[PDB]
Amino acid sequence: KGASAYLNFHFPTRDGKDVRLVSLGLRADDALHMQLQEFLTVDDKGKPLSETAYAERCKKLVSRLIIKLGVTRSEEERALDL
Amino acid sequence: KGASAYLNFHFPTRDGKDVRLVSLGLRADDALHMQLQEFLTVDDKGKPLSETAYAERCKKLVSRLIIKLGVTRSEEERALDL
Repeated sequence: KGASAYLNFHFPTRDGKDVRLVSLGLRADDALHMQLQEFLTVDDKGKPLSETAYAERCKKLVSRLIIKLGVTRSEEERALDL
Repeated sequence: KGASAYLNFHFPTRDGKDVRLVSLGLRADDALHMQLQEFLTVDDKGKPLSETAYAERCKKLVSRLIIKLGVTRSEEERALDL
């Protein structure tokens, strides 16, 4: 029951449209998520952002993202040295 | 059993470190994921990337990301008009 907000990461595709790479559900119990939600909705005066200010802030987020490729351990490597 | 690759999105935090916002598991059955994996590992000659080339490509990804905030429908709104 009820709705929630999502942070979606889109990337341009060869057909000139885009594709949604990953989605992040912003849980109300997560102070990071709510800081993100507030940042992308409200202008630190209560006032909902103009689409311009929203698009600017989305861009500003992007500009500070860091992308890292990570490989997890295999079960063989993670097994306890027993 | 076995390992897998992940695409991690980090963001800088007020303590001057960072936090991992979202992680994307790159499934071997997903041609998008494998195109991403190849892009971040290999230099279209077979040759594994230098850390420099890797960091450059990570940045290039970031530069073309589009972030959108999306709200899903509540159960009340999504209910069938029955």
